[PDB]
Amino acid sequence: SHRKYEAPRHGHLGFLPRKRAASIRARVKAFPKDDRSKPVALTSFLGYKAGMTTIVRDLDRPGSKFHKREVVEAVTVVDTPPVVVVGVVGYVETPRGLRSLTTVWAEHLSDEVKRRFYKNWYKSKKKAFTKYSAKYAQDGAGIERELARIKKYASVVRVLVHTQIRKTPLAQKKAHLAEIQLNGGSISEKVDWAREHFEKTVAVDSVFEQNEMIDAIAVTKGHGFEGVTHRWGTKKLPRKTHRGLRKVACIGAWHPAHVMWSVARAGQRGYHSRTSINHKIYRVGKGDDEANGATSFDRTKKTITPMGGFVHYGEIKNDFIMVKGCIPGNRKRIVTLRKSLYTNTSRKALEEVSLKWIDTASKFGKGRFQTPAEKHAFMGTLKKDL
Amino acid sequence: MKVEIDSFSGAKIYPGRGTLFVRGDSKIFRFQNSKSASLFKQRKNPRRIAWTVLFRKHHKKGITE
Amino acid sequence: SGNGAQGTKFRISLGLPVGAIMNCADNSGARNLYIIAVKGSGSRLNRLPAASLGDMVMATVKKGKPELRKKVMPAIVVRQAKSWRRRDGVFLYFEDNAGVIANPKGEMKGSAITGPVGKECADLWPRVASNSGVVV
RNA sequence: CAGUCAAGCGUUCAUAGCGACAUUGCUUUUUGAUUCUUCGAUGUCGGCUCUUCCUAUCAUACCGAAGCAGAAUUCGGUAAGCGUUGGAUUGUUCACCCACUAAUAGGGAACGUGAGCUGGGUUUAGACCGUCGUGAGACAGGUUAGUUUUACCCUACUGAUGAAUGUUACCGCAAUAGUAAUUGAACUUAGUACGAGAGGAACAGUUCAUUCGGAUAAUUGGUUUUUGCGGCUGUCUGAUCAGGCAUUGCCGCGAAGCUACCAUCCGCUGGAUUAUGGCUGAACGCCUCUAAGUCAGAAUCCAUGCUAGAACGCGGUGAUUUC
RNA sequence: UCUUAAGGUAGCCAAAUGCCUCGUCAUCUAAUUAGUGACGCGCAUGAAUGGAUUAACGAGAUUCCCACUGUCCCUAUCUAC
RNA sequence: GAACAGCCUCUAGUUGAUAGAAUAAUGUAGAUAAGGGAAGUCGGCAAAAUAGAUCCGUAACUUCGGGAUAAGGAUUGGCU
Repeated sequence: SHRKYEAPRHGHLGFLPRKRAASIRARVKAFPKDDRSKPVALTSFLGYKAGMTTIVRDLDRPGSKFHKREVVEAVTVVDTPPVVVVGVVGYVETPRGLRSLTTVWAEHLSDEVKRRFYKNWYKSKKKAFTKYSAKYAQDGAGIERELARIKKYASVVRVLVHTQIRKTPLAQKKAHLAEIQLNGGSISEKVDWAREHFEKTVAVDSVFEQNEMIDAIAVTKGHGFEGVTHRWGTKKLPRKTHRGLRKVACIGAWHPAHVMWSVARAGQRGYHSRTSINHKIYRVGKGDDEANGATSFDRTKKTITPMGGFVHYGEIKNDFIMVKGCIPGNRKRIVTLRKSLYTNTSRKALEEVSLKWIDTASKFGKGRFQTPAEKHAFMGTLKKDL
Repeated sequence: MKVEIDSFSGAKIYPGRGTLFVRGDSKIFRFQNSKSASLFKQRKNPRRIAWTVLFRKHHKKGITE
Repeated sequence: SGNGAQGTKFRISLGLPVGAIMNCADNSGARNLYIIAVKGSGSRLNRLPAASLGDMVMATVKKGKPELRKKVMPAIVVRQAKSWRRRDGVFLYFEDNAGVIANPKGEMKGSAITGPVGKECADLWPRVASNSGVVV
């Protein structure tokens, strides 16, 4: 017989399987559609999620009850030191999809980017791209040929880049290597751009501009094996339930004589690849700049890093992006910032955002002070400060 | 934005932090955090709580004012 | 509600499910208001219709004047006591949950309100703010 | 449950909406008839939980018709994409009220679902009553009390490894499979169109909700074995200190971690179509949206994106063992 | 006056006894097949097959109210094994 | 401490119950929880709240014995 009372199904069947992602670093499954008229531009950047903080800004929404009024908003800080271009990839389109015909690398490769190719780096002869470097060191001995191949073929061109893990305060020393598609001009122009930027370091401001609506692609936080009650948000069984209550009671009918794929079951929760769209860039801050967290209303010489540093992460001594809201992934995790795949107006994407105040109080508890100057101003002299 | 003071502890309350409480007599008590909010609900005296701005003022501590 | 409520309301942390008894803050002769339903509530299996500040609910008078007792009347919640967040980032709560008897149009039955009245309720219901003492 | 005919009803007018006398069917969701399977046993009522399916569509999308001026309605088409609740009484299915709602449509899946639960009912043994019986006892009559067992196997499902594709590492492609968003209100249009008045809309725009989903922990709330700091009782260490024990001794605060429509963020836009309305235009010199051809067009479909990656689908690239 | 002698008295009642039946009226609730109070041609109540009542008592059955709460809205977290 | 229960300690006795590592789900046992407060459910099942002592105060009904710790209020340490 039918369900006695209708209720919506628990979970989303389009996010299946709820398995562990293939790696820490989530790849861009699709890049923005190419337009030849626009200049050659990177469509993505790589950052490391440092933490969240608070901003206060004057909202400009003509018709909301909070029009021209201060609003407090959560933001995510992504530490984005400039990424190095090392190599490019050309994709020829075939009746079976895009196929990479060749990959040309740079002359010299960074130690972190070869640590990427290694696993037992210390017990290694570091023989990596040595014969490729020998193939290099001339004008076009074996490199202009590969570039000309990518120009003659390979309607899609992607540049191989890597992160500066050494700049970023983690303990990894192993750069993250990825591709970013060049989405402007001709294939020849894209190859020219890649050649010019070989071994060159691109900063986040060149690709991402303030008040942009971008996407974050990252692997969400892992939570191990989970029961169905939390993994799917099913109703808990009544208290007097023999053999357990954090379960799904009926996992199927008698017929079909199988458990269906759409029935909620226990297993891994989190550590999934996610692509979350329409996050507004609130600030693109420069690393070589004190008063990073200073705006036109606050004007205090303070940096984005909270008092005592970002929890579990550290400091933001590099360039950073402050995006509105939350993003997939946890702190210390590599995230990919991708340009929007469509032109969104929404009257809300177009909203120009001026930050009036950035929180820098300690996140390691209930911090009352933004700067050590303000802390000392409030608390005067301590016994330890003779 | 502006910085409010704790009605109990006398601490600076930056936007978002703490809570606001409206008593029955429509009096507003803004707390920097749950510590001061709980001490207030416990009918505790700020002048008798040692680390409170009111305590230091009553005891002539921090006479820099 | 509808043509009675003035504007729209930002979502307020729900604190008053069905079966809740709140104070009666007007002078209509009722002492408490028991919530039997909420206007504009969604439908979900095994989920109580809950109320918040400025919400119009259907209510009965469990304690008060017998002329008001034993019948279903609209009421408006004016104090919540469950902490909710404004867009300026502040979390605030009253000492008690309280509402006022009103007609479907939103016009109050009483002529005065004791205690403070929430800003969201005042914005939604001009007559409540008209008769209120302090608007927080 | 649906048709055919058409005496009549509908101020006139069979067919807007109905429709008698007759007659043709479909269905197996709210009954029988039969006795084919099961009596070396297929765990029975109802509810709870959860998934999926059907459409005879309650709501929502877009349409055609009206005895459609507007508003609200009513009759139909494509349509199951999406939803279809909260409660008082009853063990109830059913029922019947109170409400909210966009709506509170109907059904199936061994009358789905008991090694999923529960055990209120029925239907063991105790007991009471009424009627019946000489009696023992009977009573789909009432009442009260009455043990709900096992998974460690195979498969299915959910997640997790993994031999061999010379080795090893990195970056990718994308067959196939899944897919998701939903609904309402206020403002404005506008007290305008329409209407004698009473009444009273509809597109574009804005701000927000509802239901759902995926994340996140800046804030707020919650949790406390941080046994972190402090306080307290009894006792013990000879004594203000410093501690043990009280199965985490208790109380306040309590970071971090986890976590909440109890917090916050985010949830895309192109094409082909259905119904339908059209263009040109024969058949049938006229006419005709159709026959050839063709325009638009639904919450439909397929893409775009999103999730997985074929462990016997694939590509590119780096390095490949000096007595 | 008849059937086999009498012909249900006092009481009590939709009661653990009433089929129709979720009886009818009142009350209790926003709403009550529940509860209580009444009514009584009571299928089929009723007088030591004991009737009615009853303070106290009850791990007996039931209804409501206050208090209280994770039973629930709607779940989250912690400890030991 | 009212107390041969409850908690701790002297004499005496034992230190026995397969261990090591980690800290997923689901369990068993023990807890806590915003706002609401039985809306859950056959049904407040389970849990929570109450609780010792002193003082005050204590209803209907009653077989005058009770009901009664009715109900309902206040206090509680240490030191001199």
